[PDB]
Amino acid sequence: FLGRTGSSWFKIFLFYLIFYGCLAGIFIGTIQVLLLTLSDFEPKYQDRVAPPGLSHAPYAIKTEISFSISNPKSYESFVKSMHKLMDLYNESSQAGNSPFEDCSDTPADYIKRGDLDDSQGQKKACRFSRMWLKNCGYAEGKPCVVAKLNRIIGFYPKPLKNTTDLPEELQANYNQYVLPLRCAAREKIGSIEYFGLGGYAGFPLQYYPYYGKRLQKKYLQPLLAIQFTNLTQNMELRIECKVYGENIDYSEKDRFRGRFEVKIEVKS
Amino acid sequence: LDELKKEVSMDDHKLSLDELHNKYGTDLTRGLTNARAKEILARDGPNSLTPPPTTPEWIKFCRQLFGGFSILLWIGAILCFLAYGIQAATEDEPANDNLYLGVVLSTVVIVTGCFSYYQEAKSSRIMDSFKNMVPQQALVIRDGEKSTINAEFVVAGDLVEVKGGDRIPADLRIISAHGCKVDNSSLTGESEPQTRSPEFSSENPLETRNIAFFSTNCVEGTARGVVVYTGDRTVMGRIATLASGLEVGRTPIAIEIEHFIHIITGVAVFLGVSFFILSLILGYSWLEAVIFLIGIIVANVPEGLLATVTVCLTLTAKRMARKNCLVKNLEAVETLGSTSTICSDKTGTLTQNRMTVAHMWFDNQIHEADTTENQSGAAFDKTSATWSALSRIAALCNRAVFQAGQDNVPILKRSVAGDASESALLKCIELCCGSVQGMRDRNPKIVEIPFNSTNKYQLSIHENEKSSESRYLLVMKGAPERILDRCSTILLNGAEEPLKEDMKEAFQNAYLELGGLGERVLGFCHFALPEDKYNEGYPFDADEPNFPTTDLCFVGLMAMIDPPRAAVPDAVGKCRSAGIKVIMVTGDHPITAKAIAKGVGIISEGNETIEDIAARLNIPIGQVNPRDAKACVVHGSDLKDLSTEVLDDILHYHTEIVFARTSPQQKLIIVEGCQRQGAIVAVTGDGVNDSPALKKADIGVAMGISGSDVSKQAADMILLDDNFASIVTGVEEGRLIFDNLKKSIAYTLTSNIPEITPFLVFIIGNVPLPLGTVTILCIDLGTDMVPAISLAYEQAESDIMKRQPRNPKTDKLVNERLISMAYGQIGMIQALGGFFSYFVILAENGFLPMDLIGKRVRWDDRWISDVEDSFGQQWTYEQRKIVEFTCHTSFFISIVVVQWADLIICKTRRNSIFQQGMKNKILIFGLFEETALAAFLSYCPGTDVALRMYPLKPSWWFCAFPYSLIIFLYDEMRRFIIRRSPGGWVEQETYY
Amino acid sequence: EGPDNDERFTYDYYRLRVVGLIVAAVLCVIGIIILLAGK
Ligand SMILES: *[C@@H]1O[C@H](CO)[C@@H](O[C@@H]2O[C@H](CO)[C@@H](O)[C@H](O)[C@H]2NC(C)=O)[C@H](O)[C@H]1NC(C)=O
Ligand SMILES: CC(C)CCC[C@@H](C)[C@H]1CC[C@H]2[C@@H]3CC=C4C[C@@H](O)CC[C@]4(C)[C@H]3CC[C@]12C
Ligand SMILES: *[C@@H]1O[C@H](CO)[C@@H](O)[C@H](O)[C@H]1NC(C)=O
Ligand SMILES: [K+]
Ligand SMILES: [Mg+2]
Ligand SMILES: [Tl+]
Ligand SMILES: [Tl+]
Repeated sequence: FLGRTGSSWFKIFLFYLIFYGCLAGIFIGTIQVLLLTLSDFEPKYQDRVAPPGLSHAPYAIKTEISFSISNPKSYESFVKSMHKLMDLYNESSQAGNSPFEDCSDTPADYIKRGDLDDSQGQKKACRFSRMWLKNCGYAEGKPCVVAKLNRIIGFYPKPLKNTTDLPEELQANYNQYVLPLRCAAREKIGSIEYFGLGGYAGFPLQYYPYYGKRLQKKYLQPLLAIQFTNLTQNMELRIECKVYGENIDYSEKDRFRGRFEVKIEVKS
Repeated sequence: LDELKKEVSMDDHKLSLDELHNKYGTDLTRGLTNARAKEILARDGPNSLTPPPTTPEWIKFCRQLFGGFSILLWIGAILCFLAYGIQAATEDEPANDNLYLGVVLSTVVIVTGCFSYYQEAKSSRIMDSFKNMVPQQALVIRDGEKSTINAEFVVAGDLVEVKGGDRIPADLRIISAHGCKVDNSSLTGESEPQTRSPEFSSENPLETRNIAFFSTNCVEGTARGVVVYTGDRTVMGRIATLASGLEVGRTPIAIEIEHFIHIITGVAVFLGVSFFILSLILGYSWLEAVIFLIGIIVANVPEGLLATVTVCLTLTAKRMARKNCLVKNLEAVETLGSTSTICSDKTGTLTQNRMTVAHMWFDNQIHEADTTENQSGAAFDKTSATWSALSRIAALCNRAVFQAGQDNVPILKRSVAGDASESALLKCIELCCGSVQGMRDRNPKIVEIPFNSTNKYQLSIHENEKSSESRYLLVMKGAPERILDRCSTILLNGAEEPLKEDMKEAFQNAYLELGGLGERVLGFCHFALPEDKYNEGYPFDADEPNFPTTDLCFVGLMAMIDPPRAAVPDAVGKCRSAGIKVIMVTGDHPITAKAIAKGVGIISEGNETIEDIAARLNIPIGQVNPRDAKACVVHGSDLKDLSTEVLDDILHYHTEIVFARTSPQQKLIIVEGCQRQGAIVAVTGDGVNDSPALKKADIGVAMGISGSDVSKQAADMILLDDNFASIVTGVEEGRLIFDNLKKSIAYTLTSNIPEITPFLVFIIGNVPLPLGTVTILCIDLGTDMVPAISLAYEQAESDIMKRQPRNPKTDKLVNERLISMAYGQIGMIQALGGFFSYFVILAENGFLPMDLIGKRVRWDDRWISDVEDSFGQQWTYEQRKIVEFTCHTSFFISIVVVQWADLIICKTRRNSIFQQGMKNKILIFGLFEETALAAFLSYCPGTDVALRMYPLKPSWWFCAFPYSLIIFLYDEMRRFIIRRSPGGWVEQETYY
Repeated sequence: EGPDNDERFTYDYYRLRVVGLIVAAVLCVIGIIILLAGK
């Protein structure tokens, strides 16, 4: 033929069949032992998610949400993702004492449901009403963005203490139980309005620590609705929403490390 | 074009002096007119040689920039700029990826260009050396007056004059001469002075006395002649053009390189476009379809391989430089290993090029002297009183002297003023009797008759050094038979005795044997003149026989020859044991050529020519079956009337071939004949008459000390110490580097698979990219470099000089067996070890292997800063990318770890590491430096930006260890099978 | 610890780099030693 005879062509096939078969069987074996060394409830390493990311619902083309108020299908793209998220926070999804629980309607302290063990059933998560998100189809004019803190197993988000000076200096400082979120731009051509649990501009600490998908399915993380009823129009406004805390940090590279990058433009 | 120049020349030495003048419109006495000479100048053109048109270095460099790998790397470099252009227009990408990767790849092409350019070097100044043989000026007779003119202004027809010490300015017809002798070594390779006279003495113009040639010099006397040829039209000017004009051609090693380039280029374009369409079918945007292709290019092309080859060659050439063997062309480092036929000059190559005493006949006994340079033999006789009598004649009846200031150099190497035979005798006595000058001071010469054409003897009368005599001793030497007709007694073991027919017959026997050995034989005799008949003041007349020259006492015979170099016989046998055919090709006479052939082992004992059979059986040569003769001796005059097909039959039908009295073109023809049969041929030589053959040879080797400038220009290799044993070393080195290149190539190729497979699974699996493009270049250009080079220092696995020369048609540098092992077996195991570490990193950070399938869509989505892992955690864009790049880093390090084992297995093709050992210090160096480089690239701060290399946790380093070990075991088991059964299965499938 | 389990999300990449570079250097020196056993 090309290389060899039929007899040789066969033998080279019988070899590579057994050979690659063995190699596949060995590869699988090493994957088995790897998995055997891992927990079902907690990942081996968590230093790469460490400082929590802050992500929002409006799917930004490039950290930007520009549209026209005087146009219907101009914002119907951002309403798709906005709906996708809030559709999960339905009351019909949170039914019965299992696996949900009614928690303080005001920001409270942490809740420990034991260890990362299966020695108990599904760890009961705090309910969250999308109805706590006042004012927010969504904002056809002047968007109503929804913030979110990235989930990390066993992470206890710790707010800053009012020992020294603060950006939003001491205003509504629920020091003990709220992780604040203050959006900014100089360039003050807007109108910041925050909505959340208990009416505070933060995340209620009663939703922590997260016990993971395996130990807490259907779990709901707290949301923080933000509305920009800015009196300006037809210009790119670089708005940055920042979260503050002891366990919260940022990076010049990762522009989502505990903060937002939104470029709103109501070009109408 | 040069087929005309490969033919024997035609001449006009047969014409009379007068007749020759009519042909050139010339005067025998007055010479040309100033006006007629200038007319002929403009007519024929200058008496000069024009160098052939060369290829500029520009085109030579750029021709390498387009050879398979460079072509693919160019397509990659441009395709980078393509994707970059498409980006800069569509979505403003502030990145530098495609732009920088395009710059990097273009640089890789340029630098790789320098390496191949350095390897494909051609240092040739043939025509320049020939031009150096034309004198600046010549002496001509114009308008009846002699004047010096620019030699280029010399034309056919003018009257030229030459004298001892000057170069022949052009081909001349001798019309007048006085004691003129010439050095025709340019045409023959033999430096013994040849007389020139107006008389025609041979039909063959290269042998007649009435022609003098350009490229030669007058050694003594004076001559006048008419110019018959000028410039390019001279006999050796044509040889110049032939030699300088010959197409170089591709080396065996070069052909091998291009061959695997085709193979690897083939699989590259195959998988390249095979997966380019496979991606579009899967619905991949052309934006991405090209990005994957660039990666495929980088994965398939072994970026550092061609440069490795060059470095391995260079390092092998450095070792040979350290044995006095200079390599002018890097590729010639290997040709000697692939050589199946050596065509060797005799004089100054196989031989020392110096008349040396070989045997002596005295006391009715043949004695042998030591002919070797360094005198590696033993003594023959010292005791016999006869010896001292013969020794005295050899010293006394000798007019040769050592040049001043030689006392530092060895006797046999020092320059001597005199003819070759007298120098030989001088050096013979000086060696075994001490200072000859002393013997010539103790015995003052009073009268002598120098060797005469008519007398055929030379005699001398000396004052006997003996005090009790202080009388007159007569000594003489000459033609053995002439000396015999002048002897009455023979000095036997001390005492004289009558010359009976018995001893006279033993003389003839001794004389015939020595002459049969191709040796020049001389007779020696002396006579103690009677005291009473010769007073202490008796005057001797040299002009008229004033003393007896008959009834003298015969002392002995001495024989001499230009002997082989000490190492030559043994080197010839070694070449022949390695299955290399050795042919002699010489301008010298057949009797001498044949005798040295037997001396060095070109013709082995018992082997006969058709002429030998005929003489032994006493029958006509036509009655001899030529197939009964494995040896042959072909004279150039017969070679001339043979067609190439008939030359091919001679080459095919004889194992032991001697081509004697060959011209320079004839040497070229013999070389081409050998090549025509498909053989790789080496030429060894030292003369300008070797230049065409040396050029045409696959590898030409010139002698460094004895070699002429031309020969060393025409060669690929120079033996700087004239050590012929270096050929044996060269062939051995050549074979070793050929095997080691295979090892180094397999090693380099093996790591291509773990660079290809990640890109494929990226498409077919939709998982995060396991390894990056930059990461690949860190391997092929970084870590693999020193290890790959180090394989060039591997010792032989067996006695390589015991095997036959490779068949260049069947035995390739890269074959299917190499690809099967490197791509199909070992590289495949490396790929898995890479993937394993990849799955380990991701799974330990929260992304278990199961959830990875079909996630790249969301993984690469820059706007999703919340991807969910297996444990329900959310990752931003840059966070997961850090883990991904950490995966690139550990996959990279996994390659390094699996290359550890590969380096050790590529060490040997057959033998076990437990047999070959770990005595390669460069290899071990490679292991340490490779690992140091990898660690540095991972842990050095800032490398995460420039190369996207991230720090690895200690446990990460050990992921591929079980795969590294399986490689070592697998290959060790496999080679154990090879050795345990030379049959073929494992052998014919995987044996590189 | 409980709410004070910050060490769980921390890794000393600084020490690892220091050690990694020490090792790389020493492997580089060791290599020179073995190579220079004859040049
Ligand atoms: C989650 O809540 C949303 C609230 O808008 C539900 O949307 C409803 O969709 C139905 C049918 O398309 C409409 O008739 C209603 O007007 C919507 N709102 C309400 C309050 O009922 C959505 O269907 C819910 N999703 C799930 C899975 O239950
Ligand atoms: C990533 C995976 C799926 C690709 C696997 C590719 C396999 C099938 C390839 C890789 C190397 C290949 C072999 C390389 C060498 C030879 C020897 C030659 O004389 C005949 C073909 C043969 C035997 C090839 C057959 C196919 C082969 C085994
Ligand atoms: C939000 O909606 C409420 C009614 O639910 C209305 O009273 C109020 O004006 C709205 N706020 C703004 C800022 O438009
Ligand atoms: K050559
Ligand atoms: Mg010679
Ligand atoms: Tl490569
Ligand atoms: Tl490679």
